[PDB]
Amino acid sequence: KQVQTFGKKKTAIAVATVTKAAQCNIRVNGVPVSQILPETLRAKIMEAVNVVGSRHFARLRIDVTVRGAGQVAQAYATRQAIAKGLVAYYQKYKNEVEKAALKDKYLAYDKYLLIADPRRCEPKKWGRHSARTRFTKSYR
Amino acid sequence: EQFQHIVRLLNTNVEGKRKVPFALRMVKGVGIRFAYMVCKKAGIDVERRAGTLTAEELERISEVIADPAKFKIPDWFLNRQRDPKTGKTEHLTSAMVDTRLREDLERLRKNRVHRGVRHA
Amino acid sequence: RHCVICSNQKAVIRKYELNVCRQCFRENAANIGFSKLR
Amino acid sequence: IRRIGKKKGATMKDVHPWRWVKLCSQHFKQEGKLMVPNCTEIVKSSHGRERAPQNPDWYYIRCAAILRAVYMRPGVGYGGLSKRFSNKKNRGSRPEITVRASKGLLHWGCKSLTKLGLIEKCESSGHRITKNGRKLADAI
Amino acid sequence: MSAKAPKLFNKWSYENLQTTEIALSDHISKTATYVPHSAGRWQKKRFRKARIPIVERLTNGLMFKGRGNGKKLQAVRLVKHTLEIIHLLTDQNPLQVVIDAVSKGAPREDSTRVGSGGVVRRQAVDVSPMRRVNEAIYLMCKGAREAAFRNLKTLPECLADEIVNASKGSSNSYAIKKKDEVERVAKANR
Amino acid sequence: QRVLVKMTSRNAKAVENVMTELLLHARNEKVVLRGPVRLPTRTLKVTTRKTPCGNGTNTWDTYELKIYKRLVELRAPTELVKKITSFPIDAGVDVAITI
Amino acid sequence: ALQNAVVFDKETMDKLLSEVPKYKVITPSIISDRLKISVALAAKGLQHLCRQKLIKLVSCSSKFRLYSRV
RNA sequence: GAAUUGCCCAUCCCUUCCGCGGGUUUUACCCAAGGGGGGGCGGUAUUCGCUUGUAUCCUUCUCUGCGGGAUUCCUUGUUUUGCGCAAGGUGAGAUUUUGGGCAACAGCAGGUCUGUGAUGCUCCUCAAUGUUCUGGGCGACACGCGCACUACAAUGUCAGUGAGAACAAGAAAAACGACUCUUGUCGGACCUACUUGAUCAAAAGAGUGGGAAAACCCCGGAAUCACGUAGACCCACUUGGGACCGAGUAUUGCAAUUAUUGGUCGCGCAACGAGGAAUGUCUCGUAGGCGCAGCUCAUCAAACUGUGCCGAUUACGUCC
Repeated sequence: KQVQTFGKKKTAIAVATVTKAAQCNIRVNGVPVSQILPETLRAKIMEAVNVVGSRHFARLRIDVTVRGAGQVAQAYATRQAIAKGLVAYYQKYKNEVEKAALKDKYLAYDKYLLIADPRRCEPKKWGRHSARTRFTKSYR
Repeated sequence: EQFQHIVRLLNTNVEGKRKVPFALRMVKGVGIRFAYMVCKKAGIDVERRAGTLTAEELERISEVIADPAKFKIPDWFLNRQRDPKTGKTEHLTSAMVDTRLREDLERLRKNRVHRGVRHA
Repeated sequence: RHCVICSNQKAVIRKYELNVCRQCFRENAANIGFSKLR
Repeated sequence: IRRIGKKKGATMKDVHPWRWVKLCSQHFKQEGKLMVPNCTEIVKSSHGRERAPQNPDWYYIRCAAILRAVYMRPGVGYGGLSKRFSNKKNRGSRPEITVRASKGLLHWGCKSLTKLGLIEKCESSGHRITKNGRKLADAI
Repeated sequence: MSAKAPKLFNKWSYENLQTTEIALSDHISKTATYVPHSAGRWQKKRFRKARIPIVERLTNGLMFKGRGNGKKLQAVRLVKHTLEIIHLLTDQNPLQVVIDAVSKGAPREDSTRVGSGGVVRRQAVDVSPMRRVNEAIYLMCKGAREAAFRNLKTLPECLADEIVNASKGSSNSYAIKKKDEVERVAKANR
Repeated sequence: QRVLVKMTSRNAKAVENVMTELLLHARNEKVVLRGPVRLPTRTLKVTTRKTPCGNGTNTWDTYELKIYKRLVELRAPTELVKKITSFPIDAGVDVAITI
Repeated sequence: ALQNAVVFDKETMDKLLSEVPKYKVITPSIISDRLKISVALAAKGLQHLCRQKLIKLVSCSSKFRLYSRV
């Protein structure tokens, strides 16, 4: 039993491959979760899984391939694709009731879940550097 | 009794520090020369320079400084190389600085063109 | 370098993407298929 | 592949083969140690371990990334130009090790310039990292 | 289970906490997240900045003055240490000490220029709730940078010191002296 | 091997008349037609100072081209390819290839 | 006590042992805020005493660690 | 199939449901045994972005063209009916959807005659000043003089010298009538790969290999960042910063006269410690911080243009 979802935030896309387990501790890339070098980002990725059952619903084997932005945005993207995968699994193989329980509690707890946070970038324009602070003034 | 103590090495008092190479730079050298430190017979760091002729064996260091060509150690670290009136000179320190400079202080500063007059 | 649609060699030569149209400015000398929309 | 990032590759895959390799000699120690290892130093090459934080790691990179060498492998090299001429700092590398590190793999745990395992010795000998530290590890 | 309903920083508990003031209770909110690290949109509307705890707000306004400064993740590294320090010093949950310090370092009355005639005139002007919060935060964490600027040997510890002395009302703290001196003009002139 | 047809053009609505319409002739009629979705479209961006002198506000422009590369694939026509590439004549910079 | 000190001395180490358990919070900083030796090897000075249980380590980490009275 | 099958300091042991007997006077708490149920470490085992091997299948992740998607509903508020307003909601997204680009009329004695084969007249028209693959020089000079713009710092909120880890996006590129090839003609001035460049440096030499680019070796990587590996320095104008200054060498070129400069290694103990008055500009993925490419082109980017990364505080008001 499988589903495959994606995270998207900034220019990082994550790809969450779900393959049926009823145990497996969740991991990322080539480095699992206890060996993720930035402790802070590790903690972010934890709150995804930890909340809404620590290993009570989080029992699927979920590994990811995340590329396309710096370390921080990849960790964000990770959380998203994980929780997406759980939800979609509990949609197909299991009733809407269980999904509604899980989902509602995700939505509540400040990520939102649903949002890609799709605020990207600015263009550089004119005759001007970034958004305005110009060169610096001539007298007026 | 010691263990941060002044040191005469050009007959010039220079105070110790709790690191050997970093303090040694005041004697007319720099860190990148003092990768010779390993071969100067106290490669250890986090050591006083009041340790002269005790745990540093100062006389050893003072040979390396003067000629490192007696030792096997790479002579890519030499301060002067193939001077215009002599061969290589192994180091720049003390009065031996002034000697080379003076010869080319008259010649170099003659130069006329954009960058020439700036150097003059 | 040098230019082939003037002989001035000054008032700046474009050699980007193998074309000159800045010894005769491209705003005046268009129909190279370029457009500005953004 | 297998090596690096399965034991925490940053600091708990390094010290253990380091001890073992210095205790019984294996890798190159060729003169050139004193020379600049990383761009625009004002100091010596390092305080201690001039070319003994290097060798197994320089195998590891090429192992797991498959035949990154001499120009790609300095990809996971370093250089910031951390002192500079008062212009914007730029990346670099020093070629010195490239020669020596492509020599290396023909002995000890790798085979050739096409095949980068044998029994993958480093992995197997690193299975005792997790068990017990040799540094008084925090996490063990 | 055991991280579903339970909420920690990683050992610091939000059950203990109580809002110290009753003037403030909609601009001081409790944390549930395990790091104060931000990733959301934090402003879009006049009050949307008071939906979130003092912790997050503080850690973001902790330092500026970039040159290659590591911003948020770096700040969080100092947060951790400073919480442990405050804990063993007050012998009490560090979080609840922060709750107190933000309230008790804040100026609660002000006086402003608003007169005319070629001259200024001052009147007693009450500080609004969100302003008490914000102003307190900024002053405390301004103190920090100045303390380590060429001085002390301490890196996180100055933060812990300030937060302690602020909660005690002691005039060691950079925040406390401001509340004091401002109110000596704003309750001595109306 | 398998013959492919890449059509490179400045403009859309030249290439469109090639791919959609005139591949119908080769669709199962003489050879089999495997449609993918066309290759990424490059921009050639150039930046030109508006002012012909040093007094303005130092203004610039952004000029852009589209490069449409329309790829559709076939399964080994030989001698039939003559028909395929004689079909478009409808615009300049319509160029076609045979492997 | 005294302001400047590289030094390794009898006094240095003997003072150390008494002062370290006195405080409720021990960091490398505060021992050199007594100024007895520099912050530098004040670090090492605490480590190999904590190893022998004159102190309690708090953080699972070193450097920006802190300690307490054992 | 390589490889692992982690028992050398922890993942054969648990969870759920249930029944009985103990340690408890009671409560809290806890111990033992068995039944049912679920797999966990091996019935879920990894990852290789080439083992490019050997089998099978697909379009979630990609890509481009052409279409969907709200100023509607609701609060029954505000709205005298209207024009509309505010909050909340559905929702990817709340109003000029969002960011840019174009833009009326009247003009200025604005700038440009060194952009033009766009030009009035009248100057230069042959010891021509025009013009020159002509040579060399200037535009760049230095009483330490003022101003405009830029960049580096005075460090503990990369923090300074060391190491290792994970990880980014537009865009650039190629073709000489020069050789060879034939009845009508192919490869050399672009990059990057790989290996020698260490039985002994950097700079730098050369051979093999592919590309007209979604092919270029994974099309994309090393800075900001992460790190306690128990690194080093440690409250100093230093081990923080560079600017002057001398010696050597290689690279580029029609020609170098620090042109070279990604390099060695001196001087640093030369400045400067957040810097008077004054003054600049931005309300959100912005400011600030950081790096890369394009641009110009014998050669050099503190500049300019574009893409990406880390990413706030305050305000969301008034008109002084």
